[PDB]
Amino acid sequence: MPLVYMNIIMAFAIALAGLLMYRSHLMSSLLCLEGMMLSLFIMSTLIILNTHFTLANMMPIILLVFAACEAALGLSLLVMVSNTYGTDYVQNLNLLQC
Amino acid sequence: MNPIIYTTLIMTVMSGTMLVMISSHWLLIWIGFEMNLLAMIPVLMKNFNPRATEAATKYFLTQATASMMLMMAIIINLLYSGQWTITKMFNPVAMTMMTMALAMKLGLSPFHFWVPEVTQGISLQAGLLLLTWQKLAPLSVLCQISQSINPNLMLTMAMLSILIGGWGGLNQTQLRKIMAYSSIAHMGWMTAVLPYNTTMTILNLLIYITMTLAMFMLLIHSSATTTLSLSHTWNKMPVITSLMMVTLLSMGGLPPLSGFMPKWMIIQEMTKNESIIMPTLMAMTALLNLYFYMRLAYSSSLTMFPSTNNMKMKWQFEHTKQMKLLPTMIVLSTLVLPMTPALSSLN
Amino acid sequence: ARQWQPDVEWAEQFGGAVMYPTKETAHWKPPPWNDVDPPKDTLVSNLTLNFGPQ
Amino acid sequence: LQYGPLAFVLGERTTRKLTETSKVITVDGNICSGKGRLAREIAEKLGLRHFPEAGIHYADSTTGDGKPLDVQLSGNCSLEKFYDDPKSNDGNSYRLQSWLYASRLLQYADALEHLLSTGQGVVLERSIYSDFVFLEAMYRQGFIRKQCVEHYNEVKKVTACEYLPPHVVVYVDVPVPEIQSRIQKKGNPHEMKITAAYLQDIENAYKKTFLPEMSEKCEVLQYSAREAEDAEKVVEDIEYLKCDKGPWPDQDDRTFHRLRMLVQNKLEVLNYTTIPVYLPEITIGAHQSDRVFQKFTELPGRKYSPGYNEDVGDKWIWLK
Amino acid sequence: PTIRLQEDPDPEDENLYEKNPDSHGYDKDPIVDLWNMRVVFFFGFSIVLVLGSTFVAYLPDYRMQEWARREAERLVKYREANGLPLMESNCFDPNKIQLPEDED
Amino acid sequence: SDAPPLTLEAIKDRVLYVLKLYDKIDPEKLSVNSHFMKDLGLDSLDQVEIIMAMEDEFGFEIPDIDAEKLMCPQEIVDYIADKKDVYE
Amino acid sequence: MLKIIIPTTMLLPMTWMSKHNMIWINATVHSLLISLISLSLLNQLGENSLNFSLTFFSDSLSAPLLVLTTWLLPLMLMASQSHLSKETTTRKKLYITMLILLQLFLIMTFTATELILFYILFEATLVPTLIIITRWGNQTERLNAGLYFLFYTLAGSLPLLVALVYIQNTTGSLNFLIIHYWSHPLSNSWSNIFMWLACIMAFMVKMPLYGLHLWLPKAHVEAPIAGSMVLAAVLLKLGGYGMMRITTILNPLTNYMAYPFLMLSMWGMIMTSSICLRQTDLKSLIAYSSVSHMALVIVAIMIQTPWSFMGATALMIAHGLTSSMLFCLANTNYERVHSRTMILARGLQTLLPLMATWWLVASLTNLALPPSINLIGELFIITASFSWSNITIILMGMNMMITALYSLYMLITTQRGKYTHHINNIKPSFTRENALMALHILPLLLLTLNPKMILGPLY
Ligand SMILES: CCCCCCCCCCCCCCCCCC(=O)OC[C@H](COP(=O)([O-])OCC(O)COP(=O)([O-])OC[C@@H](COC(=O)CCCCCCCCCCCCCCCCC)OC(=O)CCCCCCCCCCCCCCCCC)OC(=O)CCCCCCCCCCCCCCCCC
Ligand SMILES: CCCCCCCCCCCCCCCCC[C@@H](O)O[C@H](CO[C@H](O)CCCCCCCCCCCCCCC)COP(=O)(O)OCC[N+](C)(C)C
Ligand SMILES: CCCCCCCCCCCCCCCCC[C@@H](O)O[C@H](CO[C@H](O)CCCCCCCCCCCCCCC)COP(=O)(O)OCC[N+](C)(C)C
Ligand SMILES: CCCCCCCC/C=C\CCCCCCCC(=O)O[C@H](COC(=O)CCCCCCC/C=C/CCCCCCCC)COP(=O)(O)OCCN
Ligand SMILES: CCCCCCCCCCCC(=O)SCCNC(=O)CCNC(=O)[C@H](O)C(C)(C)COP(=O)(O)O
Ligand SMILES: Nc1ncnc2c1ncn2[C@@H]1O[C@H](COP(=O)(O)OP(=O)(O)O)[C@@H](O)[C@H]1O
Repeated sequence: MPLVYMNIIMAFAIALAGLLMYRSHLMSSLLCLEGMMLSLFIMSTLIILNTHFTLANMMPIILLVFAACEAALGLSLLVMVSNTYGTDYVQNLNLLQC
Repeated sequence: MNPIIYTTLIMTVMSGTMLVMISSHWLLIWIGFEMNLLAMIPVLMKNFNPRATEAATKYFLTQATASMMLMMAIIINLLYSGQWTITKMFNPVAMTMMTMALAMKLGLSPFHFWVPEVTQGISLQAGLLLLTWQKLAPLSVLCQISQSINPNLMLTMAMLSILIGGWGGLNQTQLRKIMAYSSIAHMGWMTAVLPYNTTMTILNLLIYITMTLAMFMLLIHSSATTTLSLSHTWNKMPVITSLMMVTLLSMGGLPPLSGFMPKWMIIQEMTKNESIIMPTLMAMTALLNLYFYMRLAYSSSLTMFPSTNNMKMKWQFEHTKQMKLLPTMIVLSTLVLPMTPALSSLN
Repeated sequence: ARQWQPDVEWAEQFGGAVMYPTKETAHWKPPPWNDVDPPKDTLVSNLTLNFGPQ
Repeated sequence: LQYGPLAFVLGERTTRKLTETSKVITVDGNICSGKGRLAREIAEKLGLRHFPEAGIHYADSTTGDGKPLDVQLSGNCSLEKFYDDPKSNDGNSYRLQSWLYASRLLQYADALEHLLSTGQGVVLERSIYSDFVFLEAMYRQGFIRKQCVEHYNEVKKVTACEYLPPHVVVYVDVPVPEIQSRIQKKGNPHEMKITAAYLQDIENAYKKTFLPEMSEKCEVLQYSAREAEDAEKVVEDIEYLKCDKGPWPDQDDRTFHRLRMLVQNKLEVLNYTTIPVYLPEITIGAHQSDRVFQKFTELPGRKYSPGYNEDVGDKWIWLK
Repeated sequence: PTIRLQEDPDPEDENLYEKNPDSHGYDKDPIVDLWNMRVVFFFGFSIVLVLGSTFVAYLPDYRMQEWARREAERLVKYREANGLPLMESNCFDPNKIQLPEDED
Repeated sequence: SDAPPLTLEAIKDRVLYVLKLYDKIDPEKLSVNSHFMKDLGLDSLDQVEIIMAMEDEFGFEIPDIDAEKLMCPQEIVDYIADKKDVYE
Repeated sequence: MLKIIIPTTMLLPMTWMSKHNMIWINATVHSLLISLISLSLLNQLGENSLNFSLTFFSDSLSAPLLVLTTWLLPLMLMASQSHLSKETTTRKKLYITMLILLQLFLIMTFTATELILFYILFEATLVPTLIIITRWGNQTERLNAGLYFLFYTLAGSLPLLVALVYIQNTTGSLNFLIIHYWSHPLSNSWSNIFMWLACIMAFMVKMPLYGLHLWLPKAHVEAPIAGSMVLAAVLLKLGGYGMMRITTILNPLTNYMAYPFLMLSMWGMIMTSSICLRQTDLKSLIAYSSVSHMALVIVAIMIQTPWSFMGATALMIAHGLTSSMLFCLANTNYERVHSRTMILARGLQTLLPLMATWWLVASLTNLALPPSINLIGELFIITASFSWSNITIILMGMNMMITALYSLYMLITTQRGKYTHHINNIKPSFTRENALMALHILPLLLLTLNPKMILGPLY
């Protein structure tokens, strides 16, 4: 493979680890989700352009649309959490246990 | 919520699940999952409270992570083969990502932590939907790619799911958490047989869905979410408690009840493949689920707990809303063992 | 002589937030009867601004 | 077509029936005050439906035949023996208070259902909002325990928050000596034993907690004993009130639909009255509970659903 | 109240002999009691025990013991009438048995 | 779990600690029975500061009417024990 | 075989359609009629079994057990109706329904041709017994007793299910006829050893084997009278019947796989007989005596000789009848004095002479007096053990001595001496109780005249 493929894959891995490891702010994790989506977009676009598969040139656009849907969902949930607690910290979300 | 809006959201959830069901293209399956999650998030929050908000947030985070892993696996599979069809993945790493993603979507161990909390934080109707309808799509995807799964990882996750479901259910007094741990154990049982026979997985899915629907409807009818609240139902609706006790015995897998048939068929199918140790451990561990079912039956129907004075006023009122399918679900959850050979129609 | 039935003390074993109470989970309190927690006094401070003199 | 989501979707709405005369009205006052006559007169003048004060057997009036049932099958409390022995070690006092709160909750649900379904207004004597004055009076007189007050507060917190407060709160003011004098002139031997401290506690609870609390979300009309006989004047005072204070103007079709779904289905209304809090005064053992439940089921029209008891003349059961 | 709960007191068990000096211990209703005793006695002692024992005693010899005795008598008579041994140490004919040809 | 079952000895030790940390008091001439106004020579304003230090130490507010009675460390310890429901 | 099953099912709507005051009469009459009908299965062919159809068959081993179950149901109904007089009509009908379902599962269990159906019914017997014990038990320990009874059984039974499905996969069938005719030896391997254990331990724990018997005292003491009757008389015999059916395919491994079980059974029968000597509860003594008798049955099954199986069958039948009679005798006194302590009520022979006669006869049958069938089975088992090894006679004689000792100890403690002074509520024996004892005891003595009916297929 090209080394750019490894760079994009490691970008995805770093963003996934950033999401999986949580600091105080909820907003930081949403940004990590958006970063994973961006890396997926870049990787899929590179794969589609390299192989000249004409019909999937539209697939990353659909990816972006559902990324926007995910981001809107996350922001709405953050609005409700911050309205409840006055802060978007994840440690406030501990009313429910296992 | 406007009833029209609620109907539209439920139809959107169902249509996303059906899109996952009928698609031949990986992108369309991903789209179905995305639409299902998007329409599912408001349903968890229909009755607004901080607990519902927290449950919805945890659910969204878990499912979004699973969706990201799903898409990454699809992209790897495309990279190593210019294929979009869901037939059999061509890369072991992509397949491992796919398995981890689908297990996180299903709530299999060790990705089980979200299920009890989300189930506890929502209403009983949302819990019913989450524990019945939300399992169809990832299970269908796993059924389509069954020949590609690594048996070691899948069976490890299934055994962990059964063990953790039993142990977690041992410690619960809230009914929703009990049902969530029961769901985790049943998912483990279902995914244990998937690498060998998808028909067994489908049969286990159908029986588990029937029993879970009957149990959740019985819990809605007697509007209780804790053990002590359900302990009062004998003094107002003894028939409901008796049906609950019989359904609980069925869920424990005791013959000649219906819940025994999926475990029996899974064990015999696994023995056909020279797998003896793991089904033995699986049954010996489902003994724990039977134990906490029996504890609930002791507290609910077989003995009579003390009641309160205000129950006399409740004695004078009937149920305004009646559930149409509750009688059928109870009968199918209990008395369908003699109809076992009908499973051939599932393949 | 009559059959024994559970009483208040027996029933109270299942009234806790969790079975098998340990030292750490003893401070866990059962959730409210309805699934509504009481609102927190997290007063959002308004922003104070000096409008003028310059 | 029973009211539900289907009825709300096609056609049926609540706001289209509000006609400026709905005005949930409660006419409160101390013991033996003429609040009942004033409330009935207000209902007759304004054309609203009148609700007599909810007693021990209010639920009996709404189910089956309107006849009351036996005390041990309904209520399991006596107001007379509360006057006789308020400190009895059988828990009669708090049992009576909790049963009366449940009855008032049921009556409030019925009145709200009537107003939301027909648009016609309702008039209530007391309410779940003013029920706590008797609880406070009992607690200050040493009639109930602190735990009983805590259980009452829990039940009220989980129940009364689901409903809209009345538009108009009418308080009939009678000084405690006049209350006592009316008490002796009445003739009931049990009410003769009501001490002045108990009535003073009720009046203090009213004037220090209830009226200031309702004045923030409702408009209050106070009337002395002498000026409470002028029903026309009170009605004229009500007819010239601007209801721009409480949450009622903040109500649209969706909140009305939720409230109408809640006011019917009385089991959902009463759900949180029987919460598993084991107070000795209200906890009933398994044997007594079983015996009383069987005896209730042996009542002539209570074994089956309303239209399915053939011994009270129901017909075509095999085709229902 | 110093009490924990509202409970009915444990009642005293009532003697069936008190209202019915000859009460058979089957039921509170004397007529139902008498008929319960009668049906129990008739369908247990009269129908099952005696008639069933007679039926079992006169069960036909399906076990083939008299037949076995007669067959044994015939075989013994035939065998010692000719000087043949009464029984062979071999149950099956050695001529229809094909042992492995070599033992070493 | 939460904090251990606080006892009288720990309360008394903490009270003497916060009093010895107060600069207008002799570290060695201070006793559990010393009187602030007479034994230590402290002014009323000084006493108010001490009560405020106690409120900081034990994490709960003290009204003025209760504070005016508190004229020695033993009274402070007894008041804290009564408010926190500590018998030993 | 349908001529037995269908009336048993018809017992359910018949008792659900009866009047509130006729349920006991109707159920008893039709249960007795069903027992009379089932009595016709004792006609056995000798050479082979009676194969009614593909699903059911009757053997010389199954027929006495079926007759015992059908005969036990009316006795259970007669014993139950006294302590259930205050119950509502619906709950009494539910109790009778539990009894009828238990009878149906038992009669289907003993006649199944195929081992998976046998397993399904043999597990299905659990639910009615559990419901009876945990709902109509008297004390607060019934919940713990039910949990013990359920989980001890299931922990042994699940490996049996795994072994059965594996065996059907490897052989191609589990039908008992095909299993017997196509039997092949089990080699000496770890896989075969664990297959043997999985095929044996469920029936071991149902007997129960000593060391796995802790559930039995709890369940038998804490259950109502009918529950104890069915637990001791019939449900203990499921393990023995299963062993006799399953050891056909276990040879030649049983030759040495039975050593720990034989050792446990002999020493534990000694231990339980000794335990019976120091017991303060009257029902626990009967339970432990049952454990000792079933240990002797386990030895008989393990040694694999025709005389051993004949003695085991006779001992199973005799023990069932005797244990049911003893439990009913204890229940009468418990109903009198509302306590299970043996020394609370003494000298009952002075107050109840006929019940004392019933006590004496039950104690004599418990110690296996000749020529009762109890001693027939015990003597056959002892002779088979002596053939197995001459040193077994020491343990057999010790067990006989201790059995006589605690049997007569119970009789003397309960019936002899002087009456307790303060106890003054001991009424004369009812006709129902005397009839129940007579209906227990008379078949026992009548079976002596025709011992071959209960000796089994090896006869
Ligand atoms: C009671 C209430 C309290 C509680 C009760 C508790 C009990 C509950 C019981 C529950 C129900 C149980 C049901 C069991 C059913 C059993 C049926 C059965 O299997 O029958 C078999 C069997 C019938 O045999 P079979 O297979 O029909 O035989 C057919 C033959 O091929 C051909 O035979 P054959 O041609 O020789 O015919 C003979 C024929 C005719 O034989 C004769 O007439 C000739 C006799 C000789 C007469 C010679 C003198 C008279 C003539 C000359 C004098 C007048 C003229 C000369 C005048 C001269 C003047 C100077 O009469 C007979 O067949 C014999 C009588 C049969 C009676 C069977 C009765 C069974 C009843 C079953 C139900 C019982 C329920 C209880 C109530 C029973 C009723 C009270 O009956 C007997 O076994 C009878 C036993 C006889 C024993 C003989 C003595 C043996 C002594 C050995 C022991 C020595 C030591 C001391 C031991 C003492 C032990 C007592
Ligand atoms: C209380 C007062 C007591 C004093 C009064 C006592 C009166 C006298 C008592 C003594 C009587 C002694 C009787 C001796 C036996 C005589 C009859 C005997 O010979 O018949 C036997 C018959 O016995 C029966 O066959 C066996 C009894 C069957 C028992 C079935 C009971 C019914 C079922 C009840 C439920 C059972 C549940 C448990 C079952 C497993 C043996 O038959 P057999 O010698 O061969 O027959 C030869 C001729 N045949 C073959 C043509 C008939
Ligand atoms: C309280 C009551 C509970 C129920 C009791 C159940 C009893 C179960 C016991 C099973 C009986 C014996 C099992 C197997 C038979 C022999 C076992 C072994 O010790 O024998 C030797 C086996 O050699 C070694 O000992 C291997 C076994 C050593 C490991 C086993 C651990 C035993 C420790 C005891 C643990 C307790 C077990 C029960 C837990 C409750 C024989 O030597 P060898 O001829 O070469 O091997 C024969 C097998 N081949 C043919 C396949 C080769
Ligand atoms: C309530 C108390 C009762 C307890 C009873 C529990 C004992 C049950 C007996 C053992 C259970 C497992 C048996 C497995 C089913 C047998 C099927 C079989 O024979 O398959 C074996 C498989 O054998 C095994 O895998 C057995 C391994 C053991 C797994 C679980 C071990 C748990 C503990 C075992 C010892 C305890 C059992 C006796 C204890 C009794 C109670 C104390 C061979 O198959 P193949 O792989 O094809 O080999 C031939 C081709 N190469
Ligand atoms: C960060 C920099 C801050 C600097 C700015 C600070 C400015 C704040 C100034 C505010 C001044 C006031 O409030 S003025 C306070 C009001 N009045 C008085 O102080 C005089 C009357 N009081 C008495 O005479 C008492 O007896 C007494 C002598 C106290 C004895 O007390 P004890 O014997 O009971 O201890
Ligand atoms: N919540 C309550 N607690 C205790 N007693 C009550 C309560 N509500 C009503 N009562 C009783 O109702 C009795 C008379 O009712 P009231 O309205 O004061 O007089 P009137 O019949 O003239 O309207 C009084 O004795 C009073 O104690």
